[PDB]
Amino acid sequence: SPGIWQLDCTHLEGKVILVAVHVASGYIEAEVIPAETGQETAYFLLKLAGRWPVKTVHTDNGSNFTSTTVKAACEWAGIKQEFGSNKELKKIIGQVRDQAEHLKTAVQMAVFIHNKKRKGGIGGYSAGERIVDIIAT
Amino acid sequence: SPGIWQLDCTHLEGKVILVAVHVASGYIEAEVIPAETGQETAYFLLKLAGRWPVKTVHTDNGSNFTSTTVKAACEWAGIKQEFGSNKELKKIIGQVRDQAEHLKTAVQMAVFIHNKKRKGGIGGYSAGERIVDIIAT
Ligand SMILES: Cc1ccc2oc(C#Cc3cccc(C(=O)O)c3)c(CC(=O)O)c2c1
Ligand SMILES: Cc1ccc2oc(C#Cc3cccc(C(=O)O)c3)c(CC(=O)O)c2c1
Repeated sequence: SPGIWQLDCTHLEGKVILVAVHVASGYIEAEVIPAETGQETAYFLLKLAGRWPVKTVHTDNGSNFTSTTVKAACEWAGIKQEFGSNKELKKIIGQVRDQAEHLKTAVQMAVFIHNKKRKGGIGGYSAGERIVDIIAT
Repeated sequence: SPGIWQLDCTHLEGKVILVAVHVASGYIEAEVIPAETGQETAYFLLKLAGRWPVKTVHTDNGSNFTSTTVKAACEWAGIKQEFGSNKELKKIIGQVRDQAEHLKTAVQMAVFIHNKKRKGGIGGYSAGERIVDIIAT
């Protein structure tokens, strides 16, 4: 559906990367949070939903179900939190890592290349075009 | 054009709000930066360009032309920086300000409502639909 996302956390250089995947497009947004805090996750979701239709977020564990601020964010923005690979991100992060002082910069460079690039280098739509194409329809 | 943005800074409770406007849609993204630093502006632009086609950014003063990191961001992402109202944002910020501890949260609530809402309350497209509609074409 046009509003279905997947939310997962990954780890690099002792910091936390929050990753949202639009499941139908493979479009990603990500942020480095100082710790695995609710506030930061609530803030990330509010930003995401102001930008894209975000109707249902799927997570794989209990963490997001125990944050009072994530719950208030879900309600304010009208996001259903439901219970129940894309770390080629980390390969791209290694390719750029030394073009950037900060990890957060290298993550955003990785997200930029993930979203802009064509599948297998050539022809048809990038993840960033697919999400616009899906939402346009 | 589909890739034309406007970048301006505004101020509230002694902090800096970075605002990008997609000129053809009125779609906005914004962030509270600790100070009016280049790094923060470079980071904001890199994030923006990974999400939308960003071809030309117009600013009204010299500040962005004297940051080495904004310059490296422009080059990395392929953004032309060119020299040469939407603070109904601040009215919406006042309406939500007390639904949020942090200013950054109230800004994102304001951006969410700016982008989601219909012009004069009823009918035809929001700023968020317009930018997708323009980029789809
Ligand atoms: C209803 C709703 C929706 C979204 C939200 O995001 C936040 C937050 C946050 C945040 C992010 C990074 C750093 C820090 C810091 O203090 O260092 C805070 C809130 C909490 C509030 O503002 O009431 C919130 C609430
Ligand atoms: C080529 C290019 C493109 C985009 C970029 O963004 C940054 C940055 C930053 C930033 C934001 C918030 C907080 C802080 C902090 O240290 O407290 C830093 C850079 C600098 C680097 O990473 O080399 C950069 C470079």
